[PDB]
Amino acid sequence: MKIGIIGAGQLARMLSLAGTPLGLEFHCLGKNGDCAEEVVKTVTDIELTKVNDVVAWAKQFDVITFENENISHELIKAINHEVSVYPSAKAIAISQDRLLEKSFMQDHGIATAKFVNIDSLAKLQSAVDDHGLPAILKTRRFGYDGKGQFVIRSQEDITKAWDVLKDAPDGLIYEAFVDFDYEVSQICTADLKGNIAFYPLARNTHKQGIIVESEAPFENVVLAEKAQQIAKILVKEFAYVGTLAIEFFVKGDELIVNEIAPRVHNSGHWSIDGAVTSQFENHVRAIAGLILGDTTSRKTVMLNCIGGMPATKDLAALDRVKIHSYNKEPRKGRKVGHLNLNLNDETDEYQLLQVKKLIALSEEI
Amino acid sequence: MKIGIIGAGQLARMLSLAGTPLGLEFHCLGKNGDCAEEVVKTVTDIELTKVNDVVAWAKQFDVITFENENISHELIKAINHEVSVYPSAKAIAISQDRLLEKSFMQDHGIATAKFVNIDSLAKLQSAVDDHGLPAILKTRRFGYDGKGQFVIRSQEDITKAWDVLKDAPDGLIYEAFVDFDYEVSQICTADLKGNIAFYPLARNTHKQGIIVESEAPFENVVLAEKAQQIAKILVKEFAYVGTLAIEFFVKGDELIVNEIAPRVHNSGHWSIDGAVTSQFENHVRAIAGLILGDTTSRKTVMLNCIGGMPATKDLAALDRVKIHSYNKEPRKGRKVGHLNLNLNDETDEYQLLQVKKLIALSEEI
Ligand SMILES: Nc1ncnc2c1ncn2[C@@H]1O[C@H](COP(=O)(O)OP(=O)(O)O)[C@@H](O)[C@H]1O
Ligand SMILES: Nc1ncnc2c1ncn2[C@@H]1O[C@H](COP(=O)(O)OP(=O)(O)O)[C@@H](O)[C@H]1O
Repeated sequence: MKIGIIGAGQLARMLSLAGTPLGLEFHCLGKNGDCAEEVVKTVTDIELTKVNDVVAWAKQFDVITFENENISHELIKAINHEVSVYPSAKAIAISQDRLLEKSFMQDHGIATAKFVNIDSLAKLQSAVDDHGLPAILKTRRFGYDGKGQFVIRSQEDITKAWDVLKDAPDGLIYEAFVDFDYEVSQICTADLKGNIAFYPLARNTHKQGIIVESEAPFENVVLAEKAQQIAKILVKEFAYVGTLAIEFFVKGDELIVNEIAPRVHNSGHWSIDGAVTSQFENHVRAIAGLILGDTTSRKTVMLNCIGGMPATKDLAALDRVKIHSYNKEPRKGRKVGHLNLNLNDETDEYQLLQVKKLIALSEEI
Repeated sequence: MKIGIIGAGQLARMLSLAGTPLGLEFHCLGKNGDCAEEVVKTVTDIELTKVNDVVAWAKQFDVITFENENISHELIKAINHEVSVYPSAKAIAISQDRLLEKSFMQDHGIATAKFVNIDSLAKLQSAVDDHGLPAILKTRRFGYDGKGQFVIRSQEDITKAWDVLKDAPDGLIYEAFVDFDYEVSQICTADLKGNIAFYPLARNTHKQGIIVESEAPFENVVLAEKAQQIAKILVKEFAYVGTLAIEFFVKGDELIVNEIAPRVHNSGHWSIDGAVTSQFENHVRAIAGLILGDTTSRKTVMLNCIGGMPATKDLAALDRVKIHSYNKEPRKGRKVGHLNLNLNDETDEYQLLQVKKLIALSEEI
């Protein structure tokens, strides 16, 4: 069976690394030199605006998936008409737009931050009057790792935020600042029949809008049950197939949905070395019509390499650390790799302190 | 760093799968369509007899290794003159010839089967007179999985074995039949400085000359210490760098060396899902000048897929089995994949019985 992936980034790279031992053949749509090229059969550079050429490319394979949900859902709708695409176009359209995303949660009694669609300066002032400060003005589409946003701390920032983002295509959205204690994420995989394989919750640490550390399992039976019930709602309403990610705010014993990602997620990279079946192999198993793998997990921490990465010779000296270099070009703010480590004894805690000092010397956010 | 591998088979395929997350770039010498092609950067088809063209190919990369020890050690000697090759040419020359292999063991007080070089029919009769029957006449070079041999059960088989193999290039060798209870293998990795990372012993099961099942760890402190001391001798005498494999016969509490393989070995495929660092990643770490990874292991069984492989849909139903299809063309006697499974509880034993019944329906030896 041949699997086509829209995008040739690190997520497609690790999808192929996990799925290739299953006997599957992988092909990517992307530019030559992208980090997935050396682990996939072919890479084809086609502008996504040429819908007919993308469909003709997709029809060479048995199933299509994607690594970036910001692509046109009409393109996915056109591809899915002739070759199956997972997950669905409905999951893309709702996930790629913050307004539609939070409107969906509200329509299903799922708690999120207070949000208002922003289409004028007066609409922004009314949202600040109703739901207070601090707050954040975000673009509805595109923008990642905090880019394309303006935090409103005072009344003077209202007109400044509007001036920057007023002409952003596809609109803006107001978000009230959430009083939360910490952040967790729920990652799961749904097969063709709707069966869901759940991973334990992962507590995630952000640094300037980017995720830098993820630790699993996060033990909380109350929060885990509510997160799974939220995931079951999304899987059913989306007719979802593949790996799904939901990021939460935690305030007390109550969960607040931040955003969802209809794909394998950064907060699940721990599962490569922490679970019997990683989020990547199970996403591959899901879209290929296979039964999902067992997801029994052990305590492990993931550390992101942003901007730069410690020397492989320095990382290899900590012989328990599992190295996952993406072979990407180093650039400030860019995710170039991550590091996993099972935490069992004090030797694990010792190597964990040394690898964090290495990251601090190479990290550029 | 760029790593060149002579050969593009399943061993090179899994070397690249294990080393690519380390940030390393892999290139193979082999035919297009070999199963390592889709996971390596490039594959180049060069006849190994064209020594100058192979050296020019190898000089594009930072270090060279190989997956088949039956290649010319003079070729490796020529390549190593201009770009480092691991393991050494001395390890190749001794391992690739059964006579030189057993003569080496005898020169270091290492027990093997009784062996005599065979260069005439009278020499074979004298070996049978001295060391009895049953016995096996083998080619010194080439021939694998039992091919190119003739078992001598009676006096009538002496002239029959000689007639078949007399004109075999590079000679023949007599071997006395070993009275052994079972078979184990010792796999280890030596870095550039001579440090050895040891894996636990693996008990291996053969079926008609081919290995079909490997289980680790095999608990025997007495046999394990002797196997490690034998490995240390080979690593030092060979100036060895990389993963090394030694297969033993076991009769009581004493080890009898069967053969050695200067490479990653079939009896170590369990380490992909059983060890913190598999034999493949550690072979890559060794030749790349990196510090080896921790080799803490858990109980796991490997089952070989020979001739055919069970349907991926059938294998995926046993969600704890780790699937390793080589994406090779099915043919009687050919290794097309293997399956690993951690053994912890009775659910593991249950899925183990079901996967063995699947293999019996697809296996063709
Ligand atoms: N409404 C909010 N209230 C408080 N913090 C927020 C809010 N929205 C985002 N954040 C912060 O930003 C991080 C996530 O950024 P996000 O909005 O997901 O960026 P993007 O969606 O562009 O990837 C979170 O870890 C959180 O700390
Ligand atoms: N001298 C011997 N005595 C008993 N059994 C042997 C002997 N040599 C090989 N065998 C059998 O053959 C198997 C290994 O085959 P081998 O000789 O290694 O083939 P090749 O070297 O061509 O791969 C072993 O599992 C063992 O059962």
